Amino acid sequence: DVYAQEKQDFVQHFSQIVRVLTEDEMGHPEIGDAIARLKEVLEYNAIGGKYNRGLTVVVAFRELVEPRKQDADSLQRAWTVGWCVELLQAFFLVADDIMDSSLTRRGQICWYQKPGVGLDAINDANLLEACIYRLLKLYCREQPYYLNLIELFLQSSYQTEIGQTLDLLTAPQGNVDLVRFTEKRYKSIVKYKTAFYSFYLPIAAAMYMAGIDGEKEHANAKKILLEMGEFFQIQDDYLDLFGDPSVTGKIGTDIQDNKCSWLVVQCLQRATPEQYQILKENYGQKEAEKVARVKALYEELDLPAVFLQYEEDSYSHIMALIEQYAAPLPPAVFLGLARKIYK
Amino acid sequence: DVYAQEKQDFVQHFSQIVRVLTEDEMGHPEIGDAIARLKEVLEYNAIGGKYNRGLTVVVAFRELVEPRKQDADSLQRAWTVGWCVELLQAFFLVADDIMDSSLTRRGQICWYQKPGVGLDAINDANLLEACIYRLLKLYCREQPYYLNLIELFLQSSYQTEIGQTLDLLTAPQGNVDLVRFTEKRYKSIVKYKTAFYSFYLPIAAAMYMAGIDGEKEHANAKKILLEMGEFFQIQDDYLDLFGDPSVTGKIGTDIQDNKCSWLVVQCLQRATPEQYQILKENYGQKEAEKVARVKALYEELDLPAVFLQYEEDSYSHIMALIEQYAAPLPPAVFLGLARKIYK
Ligand SMILES: Cc1ccc(-c2cc3c(N[C@H](Cc4ccccc4)P(=O)(O)O)ncnc3s2)cc1Cl
Ligand SMILES: Cc1ccc(-c2cc3c(N[C@H](Cc4ccccc4)P(=O)(O)O)ncnc3s2)cc1Cl
Ligand SMILES: Cc1ccc(-c2cc3c(N[C@H](Cc4ccccc4)P(=O)(O)O)ncnc3s2)cc1Cl
Ligand SMILES: Cc1ccc(-c2cc3c(N[C@H](Cc4ccccc4)P(=O)(O)O)ncnc3s2)cc1Cl
Repeated sequence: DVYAQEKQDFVQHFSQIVRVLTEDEMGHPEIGDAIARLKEVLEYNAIGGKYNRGLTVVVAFRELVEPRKQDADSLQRAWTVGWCVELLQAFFLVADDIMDSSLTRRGQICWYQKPGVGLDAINDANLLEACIYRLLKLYCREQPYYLNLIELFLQSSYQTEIGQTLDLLTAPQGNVDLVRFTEKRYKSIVKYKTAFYSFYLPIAAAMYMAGIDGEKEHANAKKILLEMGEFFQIQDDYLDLFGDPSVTGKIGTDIQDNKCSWLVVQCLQRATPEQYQILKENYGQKEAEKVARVKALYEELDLPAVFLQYEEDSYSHIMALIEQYAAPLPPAVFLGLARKIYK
Repeated sequence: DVYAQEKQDFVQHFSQIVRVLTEDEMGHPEIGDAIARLKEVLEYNAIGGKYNRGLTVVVAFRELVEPRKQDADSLQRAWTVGWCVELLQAFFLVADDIMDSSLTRRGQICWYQKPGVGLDAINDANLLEACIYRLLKLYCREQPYYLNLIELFLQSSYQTEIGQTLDLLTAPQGNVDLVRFTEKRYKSIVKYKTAFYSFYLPIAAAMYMAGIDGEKEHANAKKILLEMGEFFQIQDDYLDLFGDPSVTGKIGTDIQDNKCSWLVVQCLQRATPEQYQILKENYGQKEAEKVARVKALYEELDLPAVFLQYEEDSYSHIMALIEQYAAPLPPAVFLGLARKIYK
């Protein structure tokens, strides 16, 4: 993996990301305590994922820029903008975990659940967002793509927040209503909440850093990447339930949490009224036998089969989209991602 | 008041602020529900203050720009950037109210306390922030000061978030510790949490909109405005306790809430160890006789007197700062504000 390789240089750079964000203690003694706190927030919430989103910025930059324009300072900025994507994701996660009342994240006590943090985690999350724009000013203010990157991050923020709204309206935890759980609505949530920031944002960042600022180029890439994003989340939802937990790295609570998961959406498109009721009974309760009872119903409606067929059709559709819309980017940009997620 | 006058045209523009932020329903049917929710958030959280911060943008614009360059579209943008300041403040308030566990804001149930909102208010607050940048793109993307305004709003956000951090570290509600309640520390909290966004931001916005982008100009104005901000909050703290409630428009809970208020800071600079204890006893409890007991101790240390002297010294200092640092802005820019707050 072009990823496996650059992962070292990416995580080492984090040390510097922090040094700089905390350098204004030398500036202003007054605010030191606050900066100490900011250090703690970064160290706890930005480390511990697989850094797929961040690395994608660096990998795409290497693939998009003639090697002659890849000097030490250019790579410094690719590293930094990748970290900016991870910090956006960290901001969303800290805040999503408060709102969902989640207990663990990346197999670790969620930040807001730590002794002496609680709802202070809201300000903490706001700082994480701020840090994106601090890094962009510190590393990219002199660059011709500076404004392009600010607009991208801000738009990405807005698209995600919109998705979060739509989700919260659709799945009030403590309110088992399946009538709002439709394909149209599932697709929209994924597009706004996950797909823009996870697939479009990091590639679009690399494109601007490479002098590829054209609206048609970005539209074309967007068409490919939002569809990759759709498949990714659908696979996320399949494997929450049917995923081997030692393989995935997690055990799925989507059923207990009354999620608008691809699985229930398909289940509802297929059920007879008898079956609608068994689900209406069991979907969104914590009881292990009322959760075995949905899994069994999913199984009896051969949804693992429905998924395998969707995974085949989806693979064909992505490859056609890459043929049509990749040019004049190296198809490798897209193919590298398509291989991480169809793995 | 140059304020009393333009207040009409400001509040009427809000209707349009909303129309535009909700116009992408025509764009995207999919996200309609979310946009409905966004409308509700704006209507509830942006309306109902005195719009001092927003109006200051409009008033300062009129005073700074030769009347020949004040066309219909220029005033549209002044209105919009004023609303952007109010939306920043609304974002901070919705989030601060969750973190403080406050029950009412502008004599109204805090948003997060409304049936069916709760911690969803966190995403709501994020949308309010987003809306700033949407409005700036929609009204100012073609203008030469566009980037200047994005950087200002983002920096203002960061300064405020830092202040919030410092405050939360200093005043853990449920932790009566008075040793961290020092003048140095009180001053820092005010500067970062209140003064930048409330005094510097709206004037600095008007300055950029007027082609006044120079670093020395902005430094000079900042020197005046951060000191106005310091006095404002000190008066806020005095009147929380000694303010006539029918005059102010609020009854003060600073004592119950273990706030780092100017009052306790002065109280601590003055108390004998006997008095340190009576306070250490009574500061931060909800009991009306352990709150009468602090008020009485403040009184016995003649703090209303200490304030009156501070208000005189502060007035002299601001007027000297305006003589020195106003040029080449119309001193009226500063004097109009100085009169709203020394009222
Ligand atoms: C843009 C992009 C986004 C995500 C990925 C991948 C993520 C991920 C993963 N992620 C874990 C979550 C997850 C588990 C199982 C299935 C999907 C996601 P985690 O790193 O702990 O969040 N676990 C196994 N494989 C993968 S591939 C790859 C790309 Cl190119
Ligand atoms: C860009 C790209 C995309 C996909 C692949 C391959 C994926 C895959 C696979 N994937 C399994 C699932 C799958 C079944 C059918 C069609 C695609 C994926 P899994 O390991 O469970 O994700 N199982 C056998 N063979 C393959 S080859 C290879 C590349 Cl170069
Ligand atoms: C930049 C700036 C910021 C604030 C003000 C003023 C605010 C305010 C007020 N505000 C109320 C709060 C407040 C009450 C008493 C004393 C200070 C503030 P509220 O509008 O409900 O937040 N109540 C009486 N007078 C005032 S003057 C003026 C400016 Cl020129
Ligand atoms: C720019 C400017 C600033 C201040 C003033 C004035 C304020 C004030 C006052 N203020 C009272 C308090 C005060 C006492 C001493 C010095 C300044 C303010 P209050 O209404 O309680 O805020 N009480 C009598 N007279 C005055 S004149 C006038 C302007 Cl043209």
